[PDB]
Amino acid sequence: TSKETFTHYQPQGNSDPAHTATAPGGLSAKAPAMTPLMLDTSSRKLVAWDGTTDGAAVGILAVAADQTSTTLTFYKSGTFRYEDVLWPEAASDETKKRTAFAGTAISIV
Amino acid sequence: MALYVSPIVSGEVIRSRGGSTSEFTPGYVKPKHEVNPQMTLRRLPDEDP
Repeated sequence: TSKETFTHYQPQGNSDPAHTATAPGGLSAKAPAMTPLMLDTSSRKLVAWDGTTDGAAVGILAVAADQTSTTLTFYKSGTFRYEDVLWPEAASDETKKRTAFAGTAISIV
Repeated sequence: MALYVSPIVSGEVIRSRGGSTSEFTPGYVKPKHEVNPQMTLRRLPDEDP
């Protein structure tokens, strides 16, 4: 009938530390946790990753924020399970998403 | 303050404080008085006659 499936919640995928940092944000819509971020080329603020600008990934959002928020706290290191990161809809190929964060400390498992 | 930070995204640390010092050295005073060795032969306003 109504079997509530109690599952865990492990965004982490490796024993690597998940270091955080605070940076200004200029988001234009609601953004839940574990959303990729990119650095704006014009204003150099932090916005939601479009999923098309290759190599623009800068980090992963940690605490949900909105357009009214001025500073966002985002992850800058560690490994995240591929099924828990809320990729933007514009990214339609798994390979590009997997290697999008290469170069920084962020990795996808 | 320590406003909200949740036990997943622990962040900023605090600073120790201090930084004041002043020195106020010398001070001095000495009010010397006389003994009047020849005033004792008379009688004082005390010492009823």
